[PDB]
Amino acid sequence: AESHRLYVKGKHLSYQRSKRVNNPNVSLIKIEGVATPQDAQFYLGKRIAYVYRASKEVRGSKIRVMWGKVTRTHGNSGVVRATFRNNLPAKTFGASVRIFLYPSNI
Amino acid sequence: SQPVVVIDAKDHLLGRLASTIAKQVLNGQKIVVVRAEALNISGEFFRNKLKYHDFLRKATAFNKTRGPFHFRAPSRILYKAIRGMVSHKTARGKAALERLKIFEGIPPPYDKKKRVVVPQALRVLRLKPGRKYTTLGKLSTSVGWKYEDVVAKLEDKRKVRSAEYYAKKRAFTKKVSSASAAASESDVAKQLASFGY
Amino acid sequence: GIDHTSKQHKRSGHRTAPKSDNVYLKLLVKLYTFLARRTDAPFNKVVLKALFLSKINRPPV
Amino acid sequence: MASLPHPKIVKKHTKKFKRHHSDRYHRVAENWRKQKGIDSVVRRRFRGNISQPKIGYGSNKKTKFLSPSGHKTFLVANVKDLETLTMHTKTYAAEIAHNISAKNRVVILARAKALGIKVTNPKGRLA
Amino acid sequence: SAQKAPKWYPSEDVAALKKTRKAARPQKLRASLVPGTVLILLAGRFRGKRVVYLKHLEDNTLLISGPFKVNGVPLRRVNARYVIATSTKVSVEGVNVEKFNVEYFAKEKLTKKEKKEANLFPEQQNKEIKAERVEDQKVVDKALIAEIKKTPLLKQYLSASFSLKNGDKPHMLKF
RNA sequence: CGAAUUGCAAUGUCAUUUUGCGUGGGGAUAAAUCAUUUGUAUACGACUUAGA
RNA sequence: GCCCUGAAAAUGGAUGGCGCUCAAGCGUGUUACCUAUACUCUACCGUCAGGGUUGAUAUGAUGCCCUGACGAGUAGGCAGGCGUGGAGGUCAGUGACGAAGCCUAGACCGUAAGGUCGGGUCGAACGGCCUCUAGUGCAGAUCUUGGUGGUAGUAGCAAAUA
RNA sequence: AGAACUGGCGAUGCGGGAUGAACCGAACGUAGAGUUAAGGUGCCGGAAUACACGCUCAUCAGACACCACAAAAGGUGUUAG
RNA sequence: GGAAUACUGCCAGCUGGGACUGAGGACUGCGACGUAAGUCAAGGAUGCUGGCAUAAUGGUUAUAUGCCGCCCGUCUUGAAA
RNA sequence: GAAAUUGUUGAAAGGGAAGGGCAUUUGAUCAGACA
Repeated sequence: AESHRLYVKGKHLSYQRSKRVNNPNVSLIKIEGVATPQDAQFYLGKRIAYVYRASKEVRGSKIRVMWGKVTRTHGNSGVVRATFRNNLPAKTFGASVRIFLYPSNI
Repeated sequence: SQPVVVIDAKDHLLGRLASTIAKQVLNGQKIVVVRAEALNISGEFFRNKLKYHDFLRKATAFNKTRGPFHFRAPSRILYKAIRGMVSHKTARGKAALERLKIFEGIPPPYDKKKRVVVPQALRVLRLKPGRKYTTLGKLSTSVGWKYEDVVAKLEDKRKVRSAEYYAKKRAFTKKVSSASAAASESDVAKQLASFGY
Repeated sequence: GIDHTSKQHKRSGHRTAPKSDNVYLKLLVKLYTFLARRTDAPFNKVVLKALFLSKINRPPV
Repeated sequence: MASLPHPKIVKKHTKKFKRHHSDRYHRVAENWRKQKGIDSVVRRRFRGNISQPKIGYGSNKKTKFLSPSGHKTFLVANVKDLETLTMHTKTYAAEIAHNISAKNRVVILARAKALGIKVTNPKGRLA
Repeated sequence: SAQKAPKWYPSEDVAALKKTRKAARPQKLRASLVPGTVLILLAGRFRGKRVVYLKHLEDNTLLISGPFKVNGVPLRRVNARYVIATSTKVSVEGVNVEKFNVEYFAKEKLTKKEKKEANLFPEQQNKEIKAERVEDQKVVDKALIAEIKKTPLLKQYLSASFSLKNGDKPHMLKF
């Protein structure tokens, strides 16, 4: 009834980084239910969206989506790296992104 | 996974909570911590007392209203530990520490809402049996808290008002189990039992 | 990085064209370049490398 | 005009390369000057500081001097200057000079519309 | 004379491509994409719908028809990545589909280049529907419905819509 | 009973605060500041008082 | 071996901080994981070297093309270049239908020095190219001259009886 | 303060040692993907609140060499010998 | 007495997913498959489909955010001093 | 009729400095038609 989602809610945690310096070209995503790189490998290649509400109504609507994809795995606990057409704005470290299942292997 | 989380802090260790809280709240989860006077901490009382009396010692000499504000309440000791773990000097630490709401005892809103427990900080699991541990209410009171004898007068009313609820619910569900156990001998359940329900 | 034996980006200390601007020497250079490229002889090469020379290294005979 | 012969223009460091401490002092313009100092932090190339010019930033030889349309610019002043680009049209584009009279803008443009030449500043002194 | 010409004005008549060596071959699908197996769409208008796979067309796609009677889709084509292939199958040997190909579905809309200025319903072949598709969609599902009505709770399963719940971990569960 | 032709994917629109506009059904009809003044007060501001 | 006594200094304070106690400590061992301008592969720039080409194409070979390696840098050296005032040639160069100059979080090119364009302002001379020539390029010198600010409506305009 | 051989700083940025002219790693054209160094993976902080055998509980514990200190002598506190 | 398995190594053994790159621009070469013609994944990407013709997308500029960033010139072994 | 410096208007931001570099969101502006 209520449920209509075909996606998997995750969090934008941070950017790729060392200590004291960062790479905003790459972001780190925490998927809910994923706990290891094995059992994250299912999600490589999948699409990611960050929705946000804007003010102007452009090509129809008020909301706007930044699209990207998952690339690989980060270290030992279910974190993945993601790459976007246009890197994320860093006001979102704590933001719910949505991973689709669109390019599937099933 | 839930939008807001309510952490009972009894039998917990402080710095092993706060490293979970300070990350779960930096990643976007709202947390409240409740019954903080029942927290626990490693080490003997005199020792963890001196580790506070060597904090009260540290105040800005030329004007002590500028200096380290030594808070005496458990809700604020925990917040100190978390503020240290968070880059509170930016708009990310700031934004995180407004996702947090810490209390002593359990007020009404979080009274009728479920509570949870962080197992990787429970003194029970973590500490050796035989070690000495110190309780934050006794500590806060010894360093200048005031409202210990109030929380005990309120949380007890909470408890006796809750125990009756639990008994009500139990003496309701003991018959739900009977009327759904009286209905589990049909094909609808013999077929589900093969699916695993 | 690379541990170097040799000075990097070192020009060969020879000259491969005349410092002059005598166009009627540019032409003989054009000619002997051709006859040194499209020939198996060293006389041409010697003459080529001699046309480039300065007035003290190209003395009167 | 159509110009379909050039490959994926790319520009390393499309910023402007401002001088150091042009943002602070007004005498110090933004035209680039190299810091020859000794206790500096730009000649020494620290982190967080600005980037000095190099030849590594040099643009590709196939995409140098090309406007984003793909044509490269030729500054003109009369019709005699256009009539050289009668044949070199899909590669070159005309920029009318800043000292030209409006009486002579229109004749130039009238000749360019005929020869198929593409002008970069036809709305100059339209009057 | 506001600028000097280059020395000889090199001319740049366009030349040709090199003889490429990249060719096309037939696509290789997964193991699961057996005709008759149920799929679960993942995008488009009919996302969430469970359907049935029939024919691998030659535009590198997958033909389906959720029975229109059931779930509200016609015959259509899908990209094979934007689906999931469940582990439930049907006998599809009763139907015939070779009439269907990459031009059965092809539209010939004359509004091919002017979507940018003509925007207020210009009425150029953009509404109608004909009896030539309904007959195929009827003959095909009248045969397929039968194998659905062999099994229980399949007319009801295709009628439903897929949706992820809260405790659903797609990297663990078996479609 | 209808649900195709978003033509092989392009959030595909619902969340919740704050503000206004008017429509119509009600409901209630004031204090502070300046100026004047007192000196339990005061560098000025401030504070304290009085005034139909 | 660990711990403890031995072990006492002056603004409040430092395993970096929080905090940690079958450690988030110590000793040792095993795998995984994070990441530098380093290493490997690819693209691009430039330099150096080695090659091919006067078949003859725009007679150019100054160029064009193929291959490989390389790139830190003060003092300092050399090379190729941008720019300014004036000179000789040239575009039968621009221009009162608006030259030069000036303003322009407006545009293009160039790694860059810098060049070009549009708009506004303004009102009489000015440029590109091959060359010549210098009183030729400023953030600085308790620099020179001129001008203008913050402090500042501030200190303060209070001896001489009114 | 003064000599020997070498390596460096000077003239040199970069990742690490919180910070540091010299230490460890490693030397720089502009960029992209991958892999590592030295150092590290509770949180700040990217990365295992990993696995394993043990020692220690300190009323001034102890915790990244250079390095930012600590002894003689003692203790039935405990462990092993 | 007869086997297996582990561990280490080898395969010019098969197979699945994912990420970045598409440089070059007639032919010439090495090879493979084929009776031949010819075809090929073999001296650097082609095909099919859809969307857009302007907030598509891109540049500049302002602000917000994460990380970093001490004031230049100078003498100096050494200057933010 | 430049600049420092200053007034008015407009936009924007602003917890014990400001300014800068990389990356992007949002806003402003420009782009190009590929008719």
